[PDB]
Amino acid sequence: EAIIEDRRFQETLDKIRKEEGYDFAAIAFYESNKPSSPIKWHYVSGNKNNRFKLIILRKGRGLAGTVMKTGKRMVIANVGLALGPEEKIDYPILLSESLTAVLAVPLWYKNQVYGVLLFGQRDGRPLPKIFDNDDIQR
Repeated sequence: EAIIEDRRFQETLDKIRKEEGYDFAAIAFYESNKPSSPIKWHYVSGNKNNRFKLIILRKGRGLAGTVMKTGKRMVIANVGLALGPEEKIDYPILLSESLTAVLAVPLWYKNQVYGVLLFGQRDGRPLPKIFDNDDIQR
């Protein structure tokens, strides 16, 4: 039914993670149509575990929360320099996936942010070149 859409999001997420040269990628969306729904990471690629399913974010909160609020990308080129390890609790995917750099971008459909696409590095691997101009190939 909608299994055809999961396939296509998942395949596209994997391909794009590898082609872009990232250790981790994820997509967050609102959990439900209930107009005070939280946001969860629904698809992942290169995950170490499934503790990301524990993350529940309200509008404005995490990486996904903030990008969905602002409509703007968020880049942390080095998590260690940018955030005290105690403050990393505000961005819980950092902790569950051991990310040392991240890029989170909005996914747009008809001028509305419908989700957040997150790319992550581990082990101090640096972010490859962020092509400013991109597309939402969906």
